[PDB]
Amino acid sequence: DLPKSVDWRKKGYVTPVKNQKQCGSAWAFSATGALEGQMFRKTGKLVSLSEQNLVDCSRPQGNQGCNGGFMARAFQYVKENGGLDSEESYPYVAVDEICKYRPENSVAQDTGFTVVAPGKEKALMKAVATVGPISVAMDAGHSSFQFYKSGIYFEPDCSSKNLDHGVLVVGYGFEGANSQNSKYWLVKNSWGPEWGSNGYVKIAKDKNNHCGIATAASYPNV
Amino acid sequence: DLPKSVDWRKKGYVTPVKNQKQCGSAWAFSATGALEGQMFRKTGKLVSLSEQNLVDCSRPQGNQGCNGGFMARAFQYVKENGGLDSEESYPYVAVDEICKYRPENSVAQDTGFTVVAPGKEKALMKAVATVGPISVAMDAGHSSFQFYKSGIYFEPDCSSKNLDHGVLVVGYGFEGANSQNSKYWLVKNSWGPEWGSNGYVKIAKDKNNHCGIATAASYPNV
Ligand SMILES: [Cl-]
Ligand SMILES: [Cl-]
Repeated sequence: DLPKSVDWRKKGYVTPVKNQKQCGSAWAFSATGALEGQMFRKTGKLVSLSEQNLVDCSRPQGNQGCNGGFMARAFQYVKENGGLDSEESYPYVAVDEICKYRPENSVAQDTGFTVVAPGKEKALMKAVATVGPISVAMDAGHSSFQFYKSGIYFEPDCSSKNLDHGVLVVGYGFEGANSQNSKYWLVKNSWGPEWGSNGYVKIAKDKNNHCGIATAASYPNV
Repeated sequence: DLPKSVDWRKKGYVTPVKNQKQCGSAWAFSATGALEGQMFRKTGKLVSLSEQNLVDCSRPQGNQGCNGGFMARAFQYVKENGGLDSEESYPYVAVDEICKYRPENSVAQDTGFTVVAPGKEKALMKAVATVGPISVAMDAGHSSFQFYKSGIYFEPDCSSKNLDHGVLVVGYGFEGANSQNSKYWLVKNSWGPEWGSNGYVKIAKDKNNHCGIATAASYPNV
């Protein structure tokens, strides 16, 4: 069956933590983080991808740059657009700018995306175990999240339905010796390495889809 | 000529913070951290390596498993053995066990190791700026280290000669406005994320080889 724990950062699928700064673009960081892992699975090369390309160019697909967006609409843009530029060639400035997509600088493609069944944490565990990092949405609107530092995050006021922040599940695990209790999702944030635990947070797992991590998960098909 | 600050975590050289638990294997975590950084430099792939393989198998080279050892004897074993297994293939259980090395699971190799000039922090600063993370030993035998939480660690009773703990220097920097004062070494520990500053500590730099950080530094040759 599935592994008791998974951590794709230990296999080379994940880039160093980034910082979206004062721009509502976490959906773009979540999408590039999922496509970075799928392109690494496919080619063996880890290449940081451009959030700014997504902020500036995916309005036609329904995103609104620094005003918000959705990872599935980003993967739809990369498919429709035929590519996505590297972080190095199309740098992040955290403000809406003119679309400067350059095909010659493209280092990634996708044909669409796969959705995890909504609200199903075991479907998400299977996707994380067999595919690589997965884009998810969560309810991050709490000071307990803003000031998180360590341990398993559990917020009684969390919603599993009304979400406001895109993040990336890079694995799952458990504390202690028993693999079926005190479980958690390993989640990469885009608030810089200085936030949380080196930029990451353990979110309580199999506790009624806490903070909505399994409500709107998806990954690009490469 | 040398950079005023360096942080290899930003360039993809460093795996997540690990936890040796109740086993005197810090020398093994220091060694795998250095070899993870040199293999990434060589291949572009960051892959977690097996501390358990070093604990269980390097007795011939003079290591003593959970009862202590040396990063240099670890690099010697990888050279004599012709390989070192991935953590994924050879998981860590924090106890001394029978060697289970399998060459088919090897993901790393080295031809020996290089020693930094002893006691010379400027030689250590140069190796850190030009090679990547460096294995070092330090005097961690004070309660102030066990309870460290943030800031620049300075322990008046520290020794630079009698060292008892292997750690990994991943960079260096300074607090405040100018580069010449309040300098520190950026150190990755192996006591899990919950210890210290999310598993890391800043040790005073250019304060007379504080805690012995430059006394016994080295890195594998890949
Ligand atoms: Cl979405
Ligand atoms: Cl040593």
